[PDB]
Amino acid sequence: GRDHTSKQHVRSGHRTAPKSDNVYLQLLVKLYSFLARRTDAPFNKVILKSLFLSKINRPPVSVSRISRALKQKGAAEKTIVVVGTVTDDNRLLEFPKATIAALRFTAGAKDRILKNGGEAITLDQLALRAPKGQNTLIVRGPRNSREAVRHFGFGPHKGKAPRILSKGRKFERARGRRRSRGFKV
Amino acid sequence: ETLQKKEKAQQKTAEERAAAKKVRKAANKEKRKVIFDRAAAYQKEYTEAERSVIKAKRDAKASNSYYVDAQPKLVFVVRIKGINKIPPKPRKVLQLLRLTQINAGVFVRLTKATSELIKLAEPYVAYGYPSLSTIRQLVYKRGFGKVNKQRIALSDNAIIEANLGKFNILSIEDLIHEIYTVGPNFKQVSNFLWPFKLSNPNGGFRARKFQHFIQGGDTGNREQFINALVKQMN
Amino acid sequence: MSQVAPKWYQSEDVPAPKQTRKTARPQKLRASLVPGTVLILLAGRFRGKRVVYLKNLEDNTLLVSGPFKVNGVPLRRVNARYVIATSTKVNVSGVDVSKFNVEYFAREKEIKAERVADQKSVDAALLSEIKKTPLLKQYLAASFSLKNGDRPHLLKF
Amino acid sequence: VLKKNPLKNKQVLLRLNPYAKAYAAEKVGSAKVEQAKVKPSKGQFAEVLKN
Amino acid sequence: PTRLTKTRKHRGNVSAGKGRIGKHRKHPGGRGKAGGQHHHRTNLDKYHPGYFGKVGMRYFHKQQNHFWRPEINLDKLWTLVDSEKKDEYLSKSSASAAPVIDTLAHGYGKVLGKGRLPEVPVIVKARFVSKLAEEKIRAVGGVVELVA
RNA sequence: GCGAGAGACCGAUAGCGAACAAGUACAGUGAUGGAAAGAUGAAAAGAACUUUGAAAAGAGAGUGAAAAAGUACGUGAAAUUGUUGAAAGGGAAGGGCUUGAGAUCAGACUUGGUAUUUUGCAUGCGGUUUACCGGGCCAG
RNA sequence: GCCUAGACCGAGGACUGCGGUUUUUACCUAGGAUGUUGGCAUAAUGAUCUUAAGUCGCCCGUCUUGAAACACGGACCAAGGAGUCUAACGUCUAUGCGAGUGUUUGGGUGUAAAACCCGUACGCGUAAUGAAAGUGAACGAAGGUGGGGGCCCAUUAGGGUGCA
RNA sequence: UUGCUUAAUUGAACGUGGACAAUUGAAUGAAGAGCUUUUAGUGGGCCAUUUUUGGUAAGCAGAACUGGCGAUGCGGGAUGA
RNA sequence: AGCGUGCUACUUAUACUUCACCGUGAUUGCUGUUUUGACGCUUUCACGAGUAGGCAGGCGUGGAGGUCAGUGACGAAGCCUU
Ligand SMILES: [Mg+2]
Ligand SMILES: [Mg+2]
Ligand SMILES: [Mg+2]
Ligand SMILES: [Mg+2]
Ligand SMILES: [Mg+2]
Ligand SMILES: [Mg+2]
Ligand SMILES: [Mg+2]
Ligand SMILES: [Mg+2]
Ligand SMILES: [Mg+2]
Ligand SMILES: [Mg+2]
Ligand SMILES: [Mg+2]
Ligand SMILES: [Mg+2]
Ligand SMILES: [Mg+2]
Ligand SMILES: [Mg+2]
Ligand SMILES: [Mg+2]
Ligand SMILES: [Mg+2]
Ligand SMILES: [Mg+2]
Ligand SMILES: [Mg+2]
Ligand SMILES: [Mg+2]
Ligand SMILES: [Mg+2]
Ligand SMILES: [Mg+2]
Ligand SMILES: [Mg+2]
Ligand SMILES: [Mg+2]
Ligand SMILES: [Mg+2]
Ligand SMILES: [Mg+2]
Ligand SMILES: [Mg+2]
Ligand SMILES: [Mg+2]
Ligand SMILES: [Mg+2]
Ligand SMILES: [Mg+2]
Ligand SMILES: [Mg+2]
Ligand SMILES: [Mg+2]
Ligand SMILES: [Mg+2]
Ligand SMILES: [Mg+2]
Ligand SMILES: [Mg+2]
Ligand SMILES: [Mg+2]
Ligand SMILES: [Mg+2]
Ligand SMILES: [Mg+2]
Ligand SMILES: [Mg+2]
Ligand SMILES: [Mg+2]
Ligand SMILES: [Mg+2]
Ligand SMILES: [Mg+2]
Ligand SMILES: [Mg+2]
Ligand SMILES: [Mg+2]
Ligand SMILES: [Mg+2]
Ligand SMILES: [Mg+2]
Ligand SMILES: [Mg+2]
Ligand SMILES: [Mg+2]
Ligand SMILES: [Mg+2]
Ligand SMILES: [Mg+2]
Ligand SMILES: [Mg+2]
Ligand SMILES: [Mg+2]
Ligand SMILES: [Mg+2]
Ligand SMILES: [Mg+2]
Ligand SMILES: [Mg+2]
Ligand SMILES: [Mg+2]
Ligand SMILES: [Mg+2]
Ligand SMILES: [Mg+2]
Ligand SMILES: [Mg+2]
Ligand SMILES: [Mg+2]
Ligand SMILES: [Mg+2]
Ligand SMILES: [Mg+2]
Ligand SMILES: [Mg+2]
Ligand SMILES: [Mg+2]
Ligand SMILES: [Mg+2]
Ligand SMILES: [Mg+2]
Ligand SMILES: [Mg+2]
Ligand SMILES: [Mg+2]
Ligand SMILES: [Mg+2]
Ligand SMILES: [Mg+2]
Ligand SMILES: [Mg+2]
Ligand SMILES: [Mg+2]
Ligand SMILES: [Mg+2]
Ligand SMILES: [Mg+2]
Ligand SMILES: [Mg+2]
Ligand SMILES: [Mg+2]
Ligand SMILES: [Mg+2]
Ligand SMILES: [Mg+2]
Ligand SMILES: [Mg+2]
Ligand SMILES: [Mg+2]
Ligand SMILES: [Mg+2]
Ligand SMILES: [Mg+2]
Ligand SMILES: [Mg+2]
Ligand SMILES: [Mg+2]
Ligand SMILES: [Mg+2]
Ligand SMILES: [Mg+2]
Ligand SMILES: [Mg+2]
Ligand SMILES: [Mg+2]
Ligand SMILES: [Mg+2]
Ligand SMILES: [Mg+2]
Ligand SMILES: [Mg+2]
Ligand SMILES: [Mg+2]
Ligand SMILES: [Mg+2]
Ligand SMILES: [Mg+2]
Ligand SMILES: [Mg+2]
Ligand SMILES: [Mg+2]
Ligand SMILES: [Mg+2]
Ligand SMILES: [Mg+2]
Ligand SMILES: [Mg+2]
Ligand SMILES: [Mg+2]
Ligand SMILES: [Mg+2]
Repeated sequence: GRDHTSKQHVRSGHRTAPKSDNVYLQLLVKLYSFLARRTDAPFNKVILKSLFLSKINRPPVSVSRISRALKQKGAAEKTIVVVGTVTDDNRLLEFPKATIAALRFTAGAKDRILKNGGEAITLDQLALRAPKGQNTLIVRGPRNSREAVRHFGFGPHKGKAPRILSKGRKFERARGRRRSRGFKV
Repeated sequence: ETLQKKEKAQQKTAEERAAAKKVRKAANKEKRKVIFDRAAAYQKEYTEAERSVIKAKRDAKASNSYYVDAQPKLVFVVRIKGINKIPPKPRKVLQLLRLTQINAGVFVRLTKATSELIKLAEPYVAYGYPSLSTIRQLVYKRGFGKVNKQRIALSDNAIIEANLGKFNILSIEDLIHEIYTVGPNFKQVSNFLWPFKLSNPNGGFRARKFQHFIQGGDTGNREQFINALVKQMN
Repeated sequence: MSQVAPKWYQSEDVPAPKQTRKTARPQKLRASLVPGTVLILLAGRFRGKRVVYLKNLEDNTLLVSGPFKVNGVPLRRVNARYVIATSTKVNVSGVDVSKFNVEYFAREKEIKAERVADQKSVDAALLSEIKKTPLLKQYLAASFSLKNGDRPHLLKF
Repeated sequence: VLKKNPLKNKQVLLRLNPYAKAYAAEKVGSAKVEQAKVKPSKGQFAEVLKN
Repeated sequence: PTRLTKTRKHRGNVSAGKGRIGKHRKHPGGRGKAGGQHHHRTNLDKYHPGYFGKVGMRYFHKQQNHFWRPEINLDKLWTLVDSEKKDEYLSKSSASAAPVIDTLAHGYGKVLGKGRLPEVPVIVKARFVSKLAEEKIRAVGGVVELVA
């Protein structure tokens, strides 16, 4: 017998493959499973893990997020890498010339990148002009902006969003939300 | 014609392997001379220390004095109690000693912190002061290293060098010397060593184990009789 | 069983064995097994017969003769583990055993004329040396058996 | 694939410890100690016999 | 599909995953929103504060059409300009000739002032504007024209 | 209600209560309650005749592709039962593990290689037995 | 240091490693059993069934702190027999599109309850807050500080840039 | 640096710049640390050592810490949570 | 063959040591030899009790789309059987 100091037969708790059965995402995993196993480049190991992520773990990257990252000092000609969908932003006043590699482009995003003199390439095209991800810059979308996160960790004096179907003066505003109605939490 | 292709590849890679092994053996000959010299020096200093202690005892006897031995700096602790019904504090102490099964053995450098640790685990372990031959036999027969959190047999000095060369341990005898005369890198060498998984004694225990060695049991400090106990169990 | 088809990656080639390092070393015989020693056969057709040991063949077997006239045990091979080596000894320095080997006893009822001639030639010298010790021919012609109260762990042979 | 005891397999013993050869060659396991026949307890250490 | 449900995996186990002591009963705790002030207060107070009580004044016969006023901010205001002519307007706009943006005809009641405008004159027709929204429009050389 | 076309539905304890002389037989004073119950065979060709028996029936026989389909009707499970055979059995029986005994089953002389003997066939094919090479299994 | 008796095991399957003996790029006991002999192939060998013998073995299911219970149901067998569907929802995941999204109410069409096509509205989202009248989101590179994967310059170290 | 504080050029807090380099400041261990969402069953307990209350006591009733049974087979205590 | 005590040997758990095999978790490496399986192959190490309960991977049934140009009156399905 053994006095176990840790739980036995515990899975790692990380995705080792996409949950998706899309064969074309699998081909991308095929390529970066080989790259992460053989280049010693930390970029390729990050990309392989990011290809496994679920939809909420790869939030969309607006074309505005890429613009601010390209506005970093000495990052104007870097290659923007988005493991996910790049969406359009009709609130932008202008977009630069840039090379962006993404899983997917929206119609507005593809139009805008090419309209301003840039390139919209896929992640396999990235692996030939940058097999070690040289002079790249990975952009991730906001994770805590999701609507479901509004209600996470709800409680007294927690300031989170109640799980409610209707909004108005008659819906969860009287007792427990007001000192004139007892207490406020 | 793949027969001749694979035969050519095998003979070419065999020739390259032969040349590389020639060079490797020539380079390793010097390393083996180094470890030979180290082992001879260790034997010489063991003998010198023994004879020095013997001479000091004889001189103190002659000069109307009493030679008081240096207190032991090393102890070997064997968990002889099963894994059921252990209070949380001695359980944590046994876990921190890497004694998580019966008949598991570990090397401990005697100070105050570790002494109070072993005192907490005392009702569940048998420990004592190991001799050089006991350490050698333990490391030779049941010596394993922790390599990438795996228990690997110590079957070649390259494993020891690859894991303890930054601590100046290049051989199994370097490791044994570092353990016996408690050295500056005792911590790293003993933690690299997987806990020894001993058998039960050939000849049995005493009639009742779970009482102190002083009271006719098996737990506590038996000192030089740890060698007999290890002889029974290894 | 089921309907599971073999796959293309299910090869049928038989791998060669690894290079074995079981280089044979010569047999060690017991110190009591010295040519000329009287042996007791424990198994086989001639179990219980007292016989003369002549030569150590390269097959790890022992060359043995009755002699055939005294015993009915011809020239043949026995295994050393089916033999009791007694302490009685016969001088076989005058017995020519050069021509005897494993190939002599090769498997090809009847019996070869060569074998009969060799039997007589060996048995002549064997009998000549046996006659010197009184009752040795009678001892060899008598079978061995365990009597009531015989403890082989206490008897000396 | 199979752990061999250096205390049983002499080849593995020489592989791990080359000085074992010298230990065997020099008879280090039965080395004599040179000293005089003395007895330094004739005096006050006889306090052990009685008090 | 029913073949994927855990009812199929509980077959052969006595209690069907419901427990042997607690068991599955008709309605322990009551039906619906029962006991919200007595034994379900700990749930409603923690997760739905404000549930019990009245707040504010009633409004008999409230017609939501009266309060229809969709909002558009300033950073989205130029999206109401024709897509095929946006770049021309961004270039040739001046005080003498600036694009007209009819916000009501696009479905908006009030112009709010989040974000930044191109430094380009525009004519914005709105039912309502905020104080800061109109200040930002005039700074780029534009004007707000009230409509109904 | 009338007239139609359909179904990832049920398949005679299901599907309407009812696939049938089903709101039938039957109960209750009455209001009401309310079943069970489909299948020989392509075709009755539904077994003439003889014989024993008081008869039902049986035995021959006949029809039939089948009577291992006879309206006790296709197929014909289990509980339960007869006979035959086998075994076991001192106040239950039954079970696991292990081996014995009996019965049953399995497997390399392989698609074995080399020529011979020797024979059926379309110079050649398969078989067979004798030689040698070697192989399988159990052991020393 | 030396000699000696027995038991169990033989995983792996061309080579690759570390050593030893080196008479030699020779051999070895050194990264896991080979060699040889006999017998058997109408069979030695193995399995199951039945049964005997040895040893152990209380009736399941249930509620229960506790069941073999002197607690309850169960004589036997067959067939049937119990977490479903729906309205509205939470988490997570996959997919399509994306500041939009949703063809199916309806219209067109059809080989006719399918498939295919169409669009206005509308729902949700794109703004919140206040009981309400109402008001309504850039000081700054859409902020500062300490971390932060990855990326850039380096040259242990160090510096720059630093998404989530 | 401040709108705070001091009689103040005093302090308070947050800072710019500089010095102290792997014995960077005890031991031992570490199948690594940290984080999030969501949901089942449960909410009758009991026992052993030790501490302990009521009671004459109880196979009684009630607490403290730990370990167990419950939920657990295996060897021993013949038998037995 | 009782009681107190000492000694020598001996007995045997699903426990401990070594080994075989199963599974789980991790791990070494695997595309100019990746080679018709990379959801794949391979090296190594550790671990394995379980009611209520969760999850995973599978076995079986009625019916449906597709496929096997599948079986079948020269015998389907069903039923009995060391
Ligand atoms: Mg275990
Ligand atoms: Mg939000
Ligand atoms: Mg935000
Ligand atoms: Mg330690
Ligand atoms: Mg013994
Ligand atoms: Mg003993
Ligand atoms: Mg002892
Ligand atoms: Mg004992
Ligand atoms: Mg005892
Ligand atoms: Mg031992
Ligand atoms: Mg005679
Ligand atoms: Mg289960
Ligand atoms: Mg389950
Ligand atoms: Mg269960
Ligand atoms: Mg049941
Ligand atoms: Mg259950
Ligand atoms: Mg449940
Ligand atoms: Mg129940
Ligand atoms: Mg309950
Ligand atoms: Mg009340
Ligand atoms: Mg409305
Ligand atoms: Mg009709
Ligand atoms: Mg009709
Ligand atoms: Mg019709
Ligand atoms: Mg019916
Ligand atoms: Mg029919
Ligand atoms: Mg019928
Ligand atoms: Mg018919
Ligand atoms: Mg017809
Ligand atoms: Mg008739
Ligand atoms: Mg008749
Ligand atoms: Mg008849
Ligand atoms: Mg006929
Ligand atoms: Mg028939
Ligand atoms: Mg029949
Ligand atoms: Mg029929
Ligand atoms: Mg009948
Ligand atoms: Mg029929
Ligand atoms: Mg019938
Ligand atoms: Mg029957
Ligand atoms: Mg009988
Ligand atoms: Mg009786
Ligand atoms: Mg009787
Ligand atoms: Mg009984
Ligand atoms: Mg019985
Ligand atoms: Mg049997
Ligand atoms: Mg048998
Ligand atoms: Mg053999
Ligand atoms: Mg093998
Ligand atoms: Mg040569
Ligand atoms: Mg070897
Ligand atoms: Mg029995
Ligand atoms: Mg019994
Ligand atoms: Mg019950
Ligand atoms: Mg009760
Ligand atoms: Mg029960
Ligand atoms: Mg009673
Ligand atoms: Mg009772
Ligand atoms: Mg009860
Ligand atoms: Mg009763
Ligand atoms: Mg009851
Ligand atoms: Mg009962
Ligand atoms: Mg009853
Ligand atoms: Mg059924
Ligand atoms: Mg809309
Ligand atoms: Mg339609
Ligand atoms: Mg129609
Ligand atoms: Mg409002
Ligand atoms: Mg107010
Ligand atoms: Mg500083
Ligand atoms: Mg200290
Ligand atoms: Mg939680
Ligand atoms: Mg929960
Ligand atoms: Mg919970
Ligand atoms: Mg809960
Ligand atoms: Mg609950
Ligand atoms: Mg109770
Ligand atoms: Mg309860
Ligand atoms: Mg006590
Ligand atoms: Mg105590
Ligand atoms: Mg109590
Ligand atoms: Mg206890
Ligand atoms: Mg319970
Ligand atoms: Mg237990
Ligand atoms: Mg027991
Ligand atoms: Mg017991
Ligand atoms: Mg007792
Ligand atoms: Mg007794
Ligand atoms: Mg006594
Ligand atoms: Mg005694
Ligand atoms: Mg003893
Ligand atoms: Mg086992
Ligand atoms: Mg085995
Ligand atoms: Mg792997
Ligand atoms: Mg595959
Ligand atoms: Mg388990
Ligand atoms: Mg199915
Ligand atoms: Mg159905
Ligand atoms: Mg089908
Ligand atoms: Mg049967």
